[PDB]
Amino acid sequence: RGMLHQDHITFAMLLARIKLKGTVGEPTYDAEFQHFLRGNEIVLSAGSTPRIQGLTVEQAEAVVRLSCLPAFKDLIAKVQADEQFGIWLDSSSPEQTVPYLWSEETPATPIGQAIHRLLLIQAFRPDRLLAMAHMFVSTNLGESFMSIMEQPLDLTHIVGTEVKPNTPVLMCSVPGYDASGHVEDLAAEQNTQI
Amino acid sequence: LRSACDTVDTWLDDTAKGRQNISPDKIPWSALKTLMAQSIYGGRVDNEFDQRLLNTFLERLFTTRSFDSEFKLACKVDGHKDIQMPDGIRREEFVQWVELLPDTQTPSWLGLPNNAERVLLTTQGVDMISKMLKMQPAWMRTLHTTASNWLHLIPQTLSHLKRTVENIKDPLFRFFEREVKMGAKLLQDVRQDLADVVQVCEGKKKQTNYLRTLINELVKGILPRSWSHYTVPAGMTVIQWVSDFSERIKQLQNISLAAASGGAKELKNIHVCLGGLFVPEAYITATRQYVAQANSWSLEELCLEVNVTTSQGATLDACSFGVTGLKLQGATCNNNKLSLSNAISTALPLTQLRWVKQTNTEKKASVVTLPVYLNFTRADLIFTVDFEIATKEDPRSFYERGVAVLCT
Amino acid sequence: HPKINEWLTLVEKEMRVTLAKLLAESVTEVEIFGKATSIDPNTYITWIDKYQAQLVVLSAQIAWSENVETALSSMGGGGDAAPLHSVLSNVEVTLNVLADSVLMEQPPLRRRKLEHLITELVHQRDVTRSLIKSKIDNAKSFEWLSQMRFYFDPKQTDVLQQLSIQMANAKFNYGFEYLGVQDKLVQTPLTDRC
Amino acid sequence: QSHYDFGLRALKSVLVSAGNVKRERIQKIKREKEERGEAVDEGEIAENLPEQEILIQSVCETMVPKLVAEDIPLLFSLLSDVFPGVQYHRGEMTAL
Ligand SMILES: Nc1ncnc2c1ncn2[C@@H]1O[C@H](COP(=O)(O)OP(=O)(O)O)[C@@H](O)[C@H]1O
Repeated sequence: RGMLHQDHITFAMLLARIKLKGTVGEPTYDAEFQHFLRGNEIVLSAGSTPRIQGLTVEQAEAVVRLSCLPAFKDLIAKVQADEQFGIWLDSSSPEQTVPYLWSEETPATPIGQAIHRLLLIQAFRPDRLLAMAHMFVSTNLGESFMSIMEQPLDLTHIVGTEVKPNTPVLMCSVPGYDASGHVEDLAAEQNTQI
Repeated sequence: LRSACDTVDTWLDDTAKGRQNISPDKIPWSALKTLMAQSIYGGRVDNEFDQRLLNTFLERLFTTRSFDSEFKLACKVDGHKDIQMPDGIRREEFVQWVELLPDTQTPSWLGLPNNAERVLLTTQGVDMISKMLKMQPAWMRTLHTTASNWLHLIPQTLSHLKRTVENIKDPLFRFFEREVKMGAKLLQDVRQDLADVVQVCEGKKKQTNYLRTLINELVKGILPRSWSHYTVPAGMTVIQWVSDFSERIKQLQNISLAAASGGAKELKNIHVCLGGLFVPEAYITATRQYVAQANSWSLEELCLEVNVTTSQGATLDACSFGVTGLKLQGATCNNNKLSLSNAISTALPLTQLRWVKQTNTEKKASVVTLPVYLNFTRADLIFTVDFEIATKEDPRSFYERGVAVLCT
Repeated sequence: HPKINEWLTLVEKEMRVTLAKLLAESVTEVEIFGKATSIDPNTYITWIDKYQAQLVVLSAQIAWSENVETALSSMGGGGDAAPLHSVLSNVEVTLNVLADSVLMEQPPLRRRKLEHLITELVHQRDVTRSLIKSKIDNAKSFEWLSQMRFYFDPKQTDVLQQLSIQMANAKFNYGFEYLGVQDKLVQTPLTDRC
Repeated sequence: QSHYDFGLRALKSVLVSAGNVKRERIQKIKREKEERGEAVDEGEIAENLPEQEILIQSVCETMVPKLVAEDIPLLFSLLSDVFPGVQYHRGEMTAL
C-alpha cells in the first residue's frame, strides 16, 4: 500500500521465494534462481554464439547463456526441432502457453515448472517477463495474492483499526495527485471534524 | 473529471427539467463535446495534434450512438475481439460490467498499437531483476585516447559562404549562411577544446578552470554546455553527440562545397537531411520563400505536398526539393499511400517537398496530416505533411495510433 | 457627508447607477440604428459622441445580441426562412459606415470610439457568418449559446441588474465600473476560447 | 541574437506606429495642401496614400536599430521581397 505499483512484483516475488524456502516438499532451486538473477553477466565470445533460425542475436545469446543449466543443455536442438516454435514466439501472450523444452528425470512440481517457464520467458520474450513473474507468484502464493492491490484503497477500515493515534498517516503522491480530497471525504463520511 | 461530471450534471438538468427519461438525441452532445474539448480537458492541451486526438476521442465516445446495443467502446483489442457498450440503465450494472473486464489489457484498448509497451515492459522487467539482485592516472590516458579518437573522427575544415549582391536575394543562401556560420563556429570551438584536453592529458599545458570543468564533464560522459547549441534529446551521451556532430559537419561541408562551385542552381538541387540541419523549420520556410520568389507568389497561398520516391537520386522540378532521413512511425509508405504498420519505424528513402498554389478545395476525406517532429521526444514540430490513407484504412485510427514523421 | 469615506462611497455608488441609467438610454437610442436597413452617418456619429465609449460598445453588443436572439427565435420551426442575413446585413452596413468614418479626420476620443466599434462589429460579423454557415436555427443551440450574449431587461426595478451577460453556462451582471477609454483587443479564436 | 524579438509585442508596436505615422503623414499633407493653393478632400488623400511606405517606415523605425551590422542588408532584402518596389527614406532631423 505504500509502494509504487512497479515494485509490487518485486516484493511479491521475494515473498514467493521466502515461502518456497519454507516448503518441505520443494527443492531449493538455487541454480535456477541464481541464473535468473545473474545470467546476463556470463561472459561469452562472439564466435561461441551460433545463429539459430528464427531467433535474433539477442535471443540466441540468451539461449546460449541459459543452456548452461543441466535442464536446458539441448535447448538449441529442441527449438530447432520444433517448427511451430515461431508461432509461440510471436504469440500475443506466450507466457500462457510456454512449451516444454527442459529435460526432467522426474515430473517436477508446478512451482519448479513455473521457474522453468519463467527462465524460458526471460530468454525468449523478455517483454513478457513481468506477466510470467506474476503467474509465478500465483503458483506460490495464490492467484488472489495481488488482487487487493487492484481495487481502490479502503481508507475507512485502515484508519479506523490498523492505524494507531500515535502513527501518522503519511500520504505520498506522485506529482499531479493529491490525497487531501480523500481525507476530507473520509472525515465527512465519519461525521468527524477535521 | 470533477469538472466534466459537473458539466454533465448542469447540462442534463438544463435539458431535462426533472423528467424521468429523455431521448438520447435530446442529450446536448455538442455542448459536452465542445466544453470537454476546449475548457475541461482541452485546456491543458497546448499542441494542435493532441487537441486533434482529444477531438477524435470525444467525437467517438460522446454521441447518441453510444446508447445502442452495438456500440463498441474499443475495437481491435487483440485483432479479433472488441469491447461492448454495456446495455445497463443503472449504476450497479455498469459497475458490474467494469468489474467483469478481462484482466489482460493491451494498448489496443487505448487505440494504440499493441507493440507500444514492448520497450516499457522489457525495461520494467530488467529493472525488477536489478532490484531483486540489489537487495540480495588511468583516467588521463583514457581521456587522451578518447579525445584523440574524437579529433580524428571530427572533420577539420568548414569555410563560410561567400556573400554576393544576388546571393542575398536567395532564401536558400540566406539560410545556409546561418547554417555554415554556426557549424564553423561550433567546429572551431570543439576542436580547440579537444586539442586543449589532449595537450593537458600529455602534461604539456597547465589545467585551468575551464579545462578543469570540461575534463570533469568529459570523464563522466556529460555533453559540455559550451558545445550544446542545437536542439538534441535530453538524455544523450557525449559519444552520440560527437558522432551526430561529425555527420552534421560532413553534411555542411558538402553543402558549402556545392554552393561554392556553380552558384544557387545546385543549391536548389542539393539533397539535405532535416535531422542534420540545426534549424530545419528555417530550411522549410526558406524553400517556401524560394518557390514564392521564383513564381512571384505569396507564402500563405503556397501549400506543401510530399512525394516519397521509390529510390534516391530522382530528378526534381523547379518547385520541389529533396530531403532524406525522414522516418515514419507506426505506418508504412507505399506508392505515396500510408498503411497502418506494426513496426516501430520505417525509413523513408527520399521525399520531395513540392510547393503549389492553394486551390481552396477541401481535402478528400481520406487525407491525413502528419506532424514532422525533430526527434523521438516529439517536443519540436518542424512542419506538417499530407498523405492519403490506404484503400481500407481510417484517418481516425491514424490519429489514435500516434503516427508521425521524425527528422532523425 | 463631510467624511471622506462616506462621500467617496456615495460617489462610487452614484457612478455605478449613473452608468446603468446612461446604458439604458444608450440602448433605447441605438435600437433605432439596429433592426434597420440604412443608417444615417450623422445621427450615428451623434449617438457615438453622446455616450461613453464602454457604453457605446456595450450598447452595440446588446443590440446585436438581441437581434440575433429574435432572428433565431423566429426560425424555431426549422423550416422557416433565414432572417440572420438581414442581421448580418445590418452589421455590414454599420461596419461600412464605421469604415467610412475612420477614413477621414476625427477627434481623438471619437476616433478611439470608432476603432472600438469597428473591432466589436468585425467580431460580430464573423460570429454571424459562422452562425449562417453552420445553419443554426435554434436559440438553444450550442453554436449560439457558446457565444457571449448580452440581454437588457428595461422592466427591472434595479438598474444595476438590468444587463445580464451569458456565455453558454454562466450568468454575469455588469459591474458598471467606469473603465474610461480602454484599449480593446481583437477577438481572435484564442480570445474566444479564453 | 539574444536581443532579437519578433513576437506579438513587436508586431503590435509596429502596427500602432504605423497608425501614428499614417496620421502624421495625413496631417503633413493636409498642411502642405492648405499652404500651397486651396484644395483638400479626404477621399482623394486616402486614395493617394502610400500605406506600404508607412508600414516600411514603422518597421525600419522599430526593427532596424536592434539589428547587427550584417542583418541590415538581410532585413532590407526581405523588405524588398515581401514589399516590392517600396523604399524607406529615413527622416533627416536637421535641428536635432
Ligand atoms: N487578441 C488580441 N488583440 C490585440 N492585441 C493583443 C491580443 N492578444 C495579445 N495582444 C497584444 O500582445 C501583447 C502581449 O500580450 P501580454 O498581455 O504581454 O501577454 P503575456 O501576459 O503572455 O505576456 C500585448 O501588448 C497585447 O496588446
